[PDB]
Amino acid sequence: AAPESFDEVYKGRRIQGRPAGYEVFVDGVQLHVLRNADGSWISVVSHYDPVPTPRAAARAAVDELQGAPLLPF
Amino acid sequence: TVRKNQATLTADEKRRFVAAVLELKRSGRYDEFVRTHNEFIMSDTDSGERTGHRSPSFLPWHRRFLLDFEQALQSVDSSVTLPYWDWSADRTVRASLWAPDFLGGTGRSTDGRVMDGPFAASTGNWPINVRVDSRTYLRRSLGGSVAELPTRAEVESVLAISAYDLPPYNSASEGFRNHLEGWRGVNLHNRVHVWVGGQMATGVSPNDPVFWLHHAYVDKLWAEWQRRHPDSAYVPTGGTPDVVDLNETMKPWNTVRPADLLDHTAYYTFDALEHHHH
Ligand SMILES: [Cu+2]
Ligand SMILES: [Cu+2]
Ligand SMILES: [Cu+2]
Ligand SMILES: [Cu+2]
Ligand SMILES: [Cu+2]
Repeated sequence: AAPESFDEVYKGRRIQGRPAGYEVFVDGVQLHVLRNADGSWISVVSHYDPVPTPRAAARAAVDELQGAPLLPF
Repeated sequence: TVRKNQATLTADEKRRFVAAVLELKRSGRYDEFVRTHNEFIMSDTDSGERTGHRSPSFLPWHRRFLLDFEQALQSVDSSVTLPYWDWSADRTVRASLWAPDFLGGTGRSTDGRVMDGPFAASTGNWPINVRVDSRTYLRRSLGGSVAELPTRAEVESVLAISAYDLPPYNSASEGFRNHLEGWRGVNLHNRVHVWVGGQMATGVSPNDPVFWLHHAYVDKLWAEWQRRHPDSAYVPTGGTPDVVDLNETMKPWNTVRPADLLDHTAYYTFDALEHHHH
């Protein structure tokens, strides 16, 4: 079953998540994310490093980006 | 074709490898490798079709991907072969791999930008084109996101696992393939990607030429595992949904199966590969 949606400003950027399997956005641009069999998550900008939730993946993405806009997949 | 430990290359071999990589970049061919990898890593899922990652074909898929890349390098300079990075042995930021005459070093702390070596953005010779964000310069943070590379003892513990892979044939599996890939256990291959940081930690990880060196050593470990376990072989072997079985063909090529890629000696050998022993 689907994680809950979220909306927050993290390190000056708007991160959003919502069930779709699940979509994440950074300042309105979609961040591709994948759920692993054990329920952890990764994103295209941290693809080898599982984190527990989609919001954690969004925050890991904002940390990685260091202010840079995301490019639409 | 002999694949050599990077640490052993002569100055001439390093020169020739770097030049051939930069010519593939200049001609446009390099970036299509980056794109192919990103498409597979974004599509390969634990619950659905999976070919290049989180699945038994992780190893033959990367073997054939590296073969395509090495063949393209050889079309530029027939003397060049893919070197491998034994990250269990060459494990510090001071390894010669990371020197200015080979791949350059770690990224500066402000923006992770690599400042030296032939792939530094400042050279004008290594634009990051296939990317998931605006930044167009090679980035790395060696040892930044995870403290240490795997050790030989850790590698050995994984080499000792007798089953190639196990149901459910995904990132939750027990078995050699998933321990080498790193989703379970002490974590070998995924941890190295994380340790390099920068693009190497992302779906467009082939943007960093160390990608090839890492996967060439992962590929070597598969060969070491086979020598350790001559009685063990690829699985599954028939009728597995969403998973590439032994005699099924693999995307994107379609014209090759895992069965065709189990014996690397049809394509290249290594500088050293211990024979089966006890
Ligand atoms: Cu997708
Ligand atoms: Cu990969
Ligand atoms: Cu384990
Ligand atoms: Cu990889
Ligand atoms: Cu024996």
